[PDB]
Amino acid sequence: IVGGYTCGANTVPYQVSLNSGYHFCGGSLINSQWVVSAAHCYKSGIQVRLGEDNINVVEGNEQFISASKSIVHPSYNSNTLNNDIMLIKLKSAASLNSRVASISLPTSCASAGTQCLISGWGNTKSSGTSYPDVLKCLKAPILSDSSCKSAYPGQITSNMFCAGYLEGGKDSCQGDSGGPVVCSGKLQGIVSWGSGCAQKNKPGVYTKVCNYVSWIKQTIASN
Ligand SMILES: NCCc1c[nH]c2ccccc12
Ligand SMILES: [Ca+2]
Repeated sequence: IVGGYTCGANTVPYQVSLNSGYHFCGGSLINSQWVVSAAHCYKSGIQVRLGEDNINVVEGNEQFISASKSIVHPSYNSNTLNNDIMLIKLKSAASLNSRVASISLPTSCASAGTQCLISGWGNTKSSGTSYPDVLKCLKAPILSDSSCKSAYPGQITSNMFCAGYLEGGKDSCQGDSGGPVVCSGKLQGIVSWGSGCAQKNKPGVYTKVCNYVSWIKQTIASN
């Protein structure tokens, strides 16, 4: 997260870190045994880390649970990043509490102008490289479809939306991938892609979660 703020320990209780020897992506806990992330975060040997603030220090509220299975969306295209969504099932159910909690799926899509919270452990620099240990947060509005398409000609599908600031300076970044965009207590977005981070006229692009609620529910019900 570039140009954000320190969230505060366990204030984003649905935020997870995906670990394969190291943090490599964010995710969102949507029930006691399932996490939503980005399809471009797919790899084998994933351990889901819940209740994290400092990802380099065991602080006492963590739950580490290995993934039993990952399900990349059937229509995910890694070239265009269309349908950039993946489900991860935990080998055992997380113990839910005030610091490890699920986030609700949307019942409706959020409109341009809606204020949201974007979070993660990604790079905090737009040019350099610096990775924080504690969770970073950014409040950002959803941008109009037209401004999003104008920013990225030929690249925005109906399964994507832009959020952030056309002036630059505030954005998600590398390592935030797969993490949450939450608006009014609903998971509306997944950190997907962009051209660099926090660059003028290049806002972050996010997977449009409301398009996937049926697939998510249906998949969980049979897996
Ligand atoms: N807005 C951040 C989009 C993003 C995801 N992964 C990245 C890697 C490098 C640069 C940007 C990104
Ligand atoms: Ca920790």
